[PDB]
Parts: sequence; C-alpha cells; structure tokens
Amino acid sequence: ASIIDTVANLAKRRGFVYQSGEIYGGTRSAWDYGPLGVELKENIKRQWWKSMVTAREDVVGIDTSIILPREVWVASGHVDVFHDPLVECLNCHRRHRQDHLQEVPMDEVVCPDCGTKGRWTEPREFNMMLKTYLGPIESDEGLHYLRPETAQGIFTNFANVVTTARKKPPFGIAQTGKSFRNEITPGNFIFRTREFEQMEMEFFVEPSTAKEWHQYWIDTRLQWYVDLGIDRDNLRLYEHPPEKLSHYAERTVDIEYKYGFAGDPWGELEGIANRTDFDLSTHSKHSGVDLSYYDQATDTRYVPYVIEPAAGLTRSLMAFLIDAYSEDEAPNAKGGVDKRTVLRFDPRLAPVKVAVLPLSRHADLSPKARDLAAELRQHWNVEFDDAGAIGRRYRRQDEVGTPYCVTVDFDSLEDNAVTVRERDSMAQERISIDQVTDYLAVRLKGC
Amino acid sequence: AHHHHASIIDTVANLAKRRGFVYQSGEIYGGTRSAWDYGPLGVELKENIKRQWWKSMVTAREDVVGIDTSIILPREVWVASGHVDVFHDPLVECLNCHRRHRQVCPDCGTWTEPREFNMMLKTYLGPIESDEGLHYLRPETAQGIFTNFANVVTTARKKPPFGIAQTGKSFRNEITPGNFIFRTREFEQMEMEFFVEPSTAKEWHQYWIDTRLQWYVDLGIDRDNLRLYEHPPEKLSHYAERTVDIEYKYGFAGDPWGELEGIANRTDFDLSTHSKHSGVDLSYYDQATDTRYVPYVIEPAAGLTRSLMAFLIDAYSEDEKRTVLRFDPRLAPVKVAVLPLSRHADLSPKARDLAAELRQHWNVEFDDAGAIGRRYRRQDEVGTPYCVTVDFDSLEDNAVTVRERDSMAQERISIDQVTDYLAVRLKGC
Ligand SMILES: NCC(=O)NS(=O)(=O)OC[C@H]1O[C@@H](n2cnc3c(N)ncnc32)[C@H](O)[C@@H]1O
Ligand SMILES: NCC(=O)NS(=O)(=O)OC[C@H]1O[C@@H](n2cnc3c(N)ncnc32)[C@H](O)[C@@H]1O
Ligand SMILES: [Mg+2]
Ligand SMILES: [Mg+2]
Ligand SMILES: [Zn+2]
Ligand SMILES: [Zn+2]
Repeated sequence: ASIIDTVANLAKRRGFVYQSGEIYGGTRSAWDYGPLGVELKENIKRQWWKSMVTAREDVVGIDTSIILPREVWVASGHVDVFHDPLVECLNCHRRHRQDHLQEVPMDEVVCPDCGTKGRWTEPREFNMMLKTYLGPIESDEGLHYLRPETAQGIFTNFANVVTTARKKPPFGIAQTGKSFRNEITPGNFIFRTREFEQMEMEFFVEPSTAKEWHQYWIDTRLQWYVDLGIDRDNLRLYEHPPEKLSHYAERTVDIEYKYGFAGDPWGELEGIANRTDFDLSTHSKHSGVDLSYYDQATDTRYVPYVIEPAAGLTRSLMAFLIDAYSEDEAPNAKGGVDKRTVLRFDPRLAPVKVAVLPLSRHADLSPKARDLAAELRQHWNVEFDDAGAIGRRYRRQDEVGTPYCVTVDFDSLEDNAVTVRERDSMAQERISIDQVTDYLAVRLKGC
Repeated sequence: AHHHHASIIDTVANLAKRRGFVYQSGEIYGGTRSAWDYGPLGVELKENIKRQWWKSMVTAREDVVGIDTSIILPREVWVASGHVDVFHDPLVECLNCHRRHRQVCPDCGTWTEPREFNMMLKTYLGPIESDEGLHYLRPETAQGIFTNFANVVTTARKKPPFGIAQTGKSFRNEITPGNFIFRTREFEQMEMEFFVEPSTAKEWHQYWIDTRLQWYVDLGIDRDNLRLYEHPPEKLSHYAERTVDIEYKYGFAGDPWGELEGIANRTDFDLSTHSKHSGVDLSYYDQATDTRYVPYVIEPAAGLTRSLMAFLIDAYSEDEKRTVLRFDPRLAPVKVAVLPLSRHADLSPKARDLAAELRQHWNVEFDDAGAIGRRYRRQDEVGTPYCVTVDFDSLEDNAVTVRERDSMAQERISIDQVTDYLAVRLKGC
C-alpha cells in the first residue's frame, strides 16, 4: 500500500480526521478534525502565528470576515476572472474540468464517470467562488461571495492598520482563517477541500525592493517547515510559468512537498507571490479611498508592492503528518523485535504532549498517577491510560506521536519518582515527581 | 457607574475603533455593524479569550475532548436537526420604505403581514446551479459534534459523562445588527456538548451553569455585571427542554442586560434525530451495566465575539485622569511594552534585544515615540499589564524599571531575571 493511504488510515483510525457528516454520506471534499487532529492543527497554526506575528516587530495580526461586501470581489477581479472551463459529458451529463481532463490542449477525451469518450459540450466558464444571500430577499442586492482568499480583508484594511498600529513599509499584516472554493473534484485525503483554512501574510514594501523581499520570504517560509521537522529533501520550489499566474500576481513561487501521490508525488504546499501594487491600486480606484502610503522621511507617496506567503493550514497538516510517519524496528517485551509505527512530530506540534501510564490498574498506583496527570494538565494536553499491558500502551502513544510517557510503578510509592520514556529513542530515565514538570518543560520547547 | 463597587458602549466602541481593536468589515465600500474585522489588538484579545476557554474546557479536563468540524455539512444534517423546518422568525415589511424588520418602523418613523423567514444562510456546491447543490452554512456548531458522537466515543475511548468541545464560525441571517459587535451575521461560538446518563442530566445542568459563570469571574468580569436568566417555554429553542442564559450588563440604552452564553438541556433530541434520519445508531452501550441508552446533552454555548465585547466593556475604567483597560493579564493583547527612555545608539539596541527575548514568549510592543509618560498612557489605554523602561542606569546595573499597569508601581529588576519576573505575573503564553 502507498504511504498516503497508510497515513490516511492511521489518521482515521485514531481520530485525527473524520469525513464531515459521514453518517449521511461523506466525501473527501469535507473533513472534520477529531480530538488529536484539532490539537495538531491548532499547534501548527500557533507556530505560524508565533513565527509571523509574535516574533516579528515588522508584522502585525488581523482577523477579517469570511463574508465581505460584494464590491470587494468585483474590485479584486475575482468576479470577472476567478473561473475555470467546464465541459459536460453528452452521455451522463456530468460536468468536469476541461483543463484537468486535458492533463496541454487535446480534443476528444474519456469521461471518468461513464467512460463514453469524445462526446462533450463546448466549454463554459464557471466561477469558483461560493455564493450566499444576505437579507430576506434572494436577489442581486443580497448576493455575497464567501471569500476565496483571506487576502482582500487585509488589503481593504491597509490604511486602517497603518494608522492604528503606526506601521510603515516594509511591514506585514498576517491572518488565519477559512476560505472557500467550489472545487469540482476532491483531492487525495485532505489535500483539496471546498472549505479550508489559510495562513496568509501581505508584506508591504517600497517597490524597488520587492524582488529582494520576495526571495527573503521564499527562503524564510522554506526554513519554517524545516525548523518544525520536515525533511528538507521532501521540499522543493516551483516557479509559475506565465500562463499559470493568478490575475493578481506578477511572479509566484510555490513551496511543494513530496506528499507521495501516485504518478507525480509532488504537490503544492504554499504559494509566495509578488502581487506588485495590483490589490491596493484596484481598491483605491473602486472605493475612492486612497490606499497609497506617504513616506514622511522623503516626502514621497507610493502604492506599496506586496509579497504574499499564503500557506494552507490543512495542507500543512497533511505534510507534517506524512513527513512524521515512520516505521522502525523496536524491541518488544518478549525479547523479540516488532515493526513499530511512530509519528516523529516536533514536540511543539504533537497533539498529546505527555501520557501518564500507571504500570497496572493496581489501586495503589492510581492515586499518584491521577494526581500527576492532574498536575500536568495545568500545562499541557495529557492522556491518562491504565488499560492493558504497559508496552502496548507505549506503542499506542508512539503511534500518535506523543513525545514522552511517564510510568508510575510500585517503586514510585517509595522513592516518589517516575520513569520518563522518550518516544524516538525509547530511552527511560527515572525522575523525581516534583521535577517532572520542569524536566518536560525543557524538552517540550513551548512558550 | 458601570462598576457600582455618553454611554459606556459608545465610549468603549470609540476606543476600540481608534486603537484598532475592530474595524467595520469592508469599510471603504460602506461598513455596517453586522460585520466586523479584528485589528492587531482585537485579534490578540479574541485569540486569548478563545485559548483560555479551550484550556479550561478541554486541556484541563480529563472528561472533555476537542473537535473541529466543517462550516458546510450535508444538507440532510439540518433537515434532521429540525433547523430547516423551525429555524425561522416572523418578518414584518414596512409599507413606506419597504424594509423588512424583526417582528414603529426605525427607518421611516411610522405594515405587512408577518411572514416566517428561515434564518440559515444558503450556498450552492458543485457545478449544477440549482437546488441539487443547495447547502446551508451552519447556524450553530453543535451538529458537527452530534454527528461525530459515535466516532469520538470509539477513537477517544470516552464514556458518559463526558464532553466534546469546539470553537468556530456560525452564520445567521440576522435582520438587523446589534449595538457594536453584539449581533452579526457571522460570529464565532465556543460550544461544548456534555453527554450524560439521562437521570443525571438536571444535576449536570446546574453544575455547568455554575462552572461557566465562574469562568467569566475567574477571568476578571465583575460578578455584579453577570446574572442568570431562565427561558420561559415560549422562548425555548426547538432542541431544548430547559435553557438558562448567562447575561452580561453591556449597558445598552433602556435595558442594559444582554445574553452572553446559553446553557441548554437538549435532552436526547439531537442524538435521537440523527440516529433516526441517518440509520446510524448514536446511542451509547454501557458494558458495566449491559444497558443501552441515548445520552442526554447539557450544552454550554458561548459566543466568542460577545465575550470579547463583555470583557472589553467590563475592563474599561477611568481613574487618576487616565483611561485604563483592566484586563486580566491572560487576556490582555499586549503583555509587555518595552520603552527606551530615549531613542539612542546606547539604549535602543539594549531595548530591542530585550523586546526580542520577550517576543519568544509574548506579544510585545516596542515604543520609542514621545515622552515616557505619554507612552505609559498609550499602553494603559489598551490594557498592557507591564511596561519595561530601559534607561541610562540600565547600562550600569543591567536592570530595567518594570511598571505595573493598575497601581503604576515600579520595581527595578535585573534583565536576566525580567522574563521569569514577568512570567509568574502574566500567568500564560
Ligand atoms: N491569497 C493567495 C492564495 O490564495 N494563494 S493560493 O491560491 O495558492 O492558496 C494558498 C494556499 O492555500 C491552500 N489551498 C488553496 N486551495 C485549497 C483547497 N481547495 N484545499 C486546501 N488547501 C487549499 C494551499 O496550501 C495553497 O498553497
Ligand atoms: N448551540 C446552541 C446555540 O447556538 N445557542 S445560542 O443560540 O444561544 O448561541 C450561543 C451563543 O452564540 C452567541 N451568538 C448567537 N447568535 C449570535 C449573533 N448573531 N452574533 C453574535 N453572537 C451570537 C451568543 O453569545 C449566544 O449565547
Ligand atoms: Mg508582530
Ligand atoms: Mg481533555
Ligand atoms: Zn460521462
Ligand atoms: Zn419604514
């Protein structure tokens, strides 16, 4: 079986993900994140926010609405150009992406729903934004779009943020949140969904420096993934050819990750575009509000250029999950060797930081173990598990990437210490209970 | 006085706009109070409230686990939940300005027959523009939890009594906006469904009412500005047998009180209807007693943006004159401000190095504009708990002055001890 299938099966079995509304018929275009998945996702997001906003003098945060005034998407150009060609099978009348079927221009292709082949309608352009209606009347007055990107909420607040945060280019505005696209086909696993969270930052610079700032952010974003544990050899850069450039972008470089898809194993992870002055210029023109920047140090006025790192939170989750997956040979209690599944997460991403495992269900072990679990829950997400053989419980934690297991044994009742097991090496060290929190805090690398 | 121990909402809203806690969404095209963006300070305050809720509900409790579910679920979910049929309110259209309102027109001064209008927002998925593609944006986050109840029982190995908690965006086609950010069409909720053996539900209901009240108090809200309001039967939602709201004294004109959080006993309504409509059994089998039952549900359902409005209003204060947001340090959006006495080659690099050290842990502001007293007032006004001054003596004793927001008391602390000094006082990161 393929690596992606193996990882997807683990994720489903341990509740990283569940298909949304599965009891009614789920698809891979919409996914829920279970108890382990919601923590992993939140940890990735928190590390992005820390790297982008908390740690940087020159980047501030914002959170804008999914549903903006419709005029925003007229001005941005999305109403006019955010569409893709659809063809309709002449036998089963299902519609498909013409470009995708052409895998470029061909002519007579096969239908992946009935197989008829050759019988297609002429192409029709299909706008990829999702629609809704606000107010009691479902009319054009009430028509709104769910945002296909978070970026326009940032651009429309550029002058507000310059004023309230007292920022001057070069500086950035960063944001996380849900975006929506009427994707015609789902992807492998969670790769391509109609609803997905993005992590986007618009970095406003003086125009003559934009190309240098573009390279800075390409290299900085690449290094962000590596610093959080992704193997650099599973990352690469991809330059958009001119025909693949979005309407707002003069140059775009994708970070791609080696997901392991059948055929071509590489996929887009994050896009880093130079959007020049397109977005502030068009909103200035359409709104009548001046979004240019006045540099008092030179008495000059200019429309900033924009460098945009635009990451996908759920695509990132998929990459971190796949990259952490590993099998190694581990001794078992019997004296033999097992194949052991381990998610080798960076400790800042792992959904459960520590597992508290009494050696057995013995009544004398539970008090100290329960008291210790309660102490650690003040700081971290913790799992308590007393069911079954200790060795099996260690492997249950290894399988979801837990960095440390703490075992309470009968000697603990006399020396008031516990055994701390490290996930990757499986090495154990005996630590006094009153120092366990500090012992873990240093190794978990939190804030 | 707002703490008995121009209205306050206008004053707080003006401050929040001036300092960028909020901006009306799409303002440059015409904003309204039904949609709001959160600026650099607002996004941090919002995230801090959310993270304290998650910590109290999920991280700190053995018996509660988390989930995050899609805004857009299969349409069949909202048929089964009853929302398609009953999530509607009476609308009265004016006969002079033809504007519809929630059943004296506040648009022309002076009426149509009431017509029931469903409050869920619709969207259309897939390539067929027609009602085959019709979906609803979720009006509550709870149905994502109920539809996964059996899934979570299996993978998390939980047994009633236990909860599943979630935060996320919900959508309602509210007809008129509220004061400030009180009632928007798009808002974030923080909801937990607590699943229990039916005979215990009324005791668990009271437990969660008291626990949720205490959560606001522990995070700094004046208990005198919170109260409990029981829904009468006519006001109960279709899924609820009993509902108690926590209300906050927002300070509106007329009646100053408003709903903050709803705590409902949803009995077995939700798991029973999805079991029936889906054909998947969402009952719980108790092996200890060889008994199978549909859990009752107790539901604390908080509003993140309504909570932000309450924490912001409650923190507002004027003393000696000085404007101060008296935030609990865990909620304050900027934890520390670093202030070089003068912007200068000998002090500024030391101040910057300290700001960078602290930004490893906390959101920090560096400010070198204007006199020090002015910079203290700028920080007090947005609730920053501590200000650290780097001055010329710092270059000799390698210590800085640390000012506490509320007392304005100052203490001189060595730089290699400042982080730990601040950590025990900020109580979170
Ligand atoms: N503002 C600039 C921009 O939007 N750029 S981008 O169009 O490239 O989307 C930015 C990122 O969002 C993620 N992403 C995009 N679409 C999807 C989807 N359907 N499912 C999952 N992740 C997605 C993906 O990781 C992508 O790199
Ligand atoms: N699941 C059970 C439930 O939903 N119950 S509830 O209907 O009460 O919504 C839960 C909470 O969401 C918040 N809330 C509700 N509607 C809005 C709105 N339009 N704007 C802002 N906040 C709102 C508010 O704080 C409310 O107490
Ligand atoms: Mg910053
Ligand atoms: Mg928990
Ligand atoms: Zn066909
Ligand atoms: Zn009227």
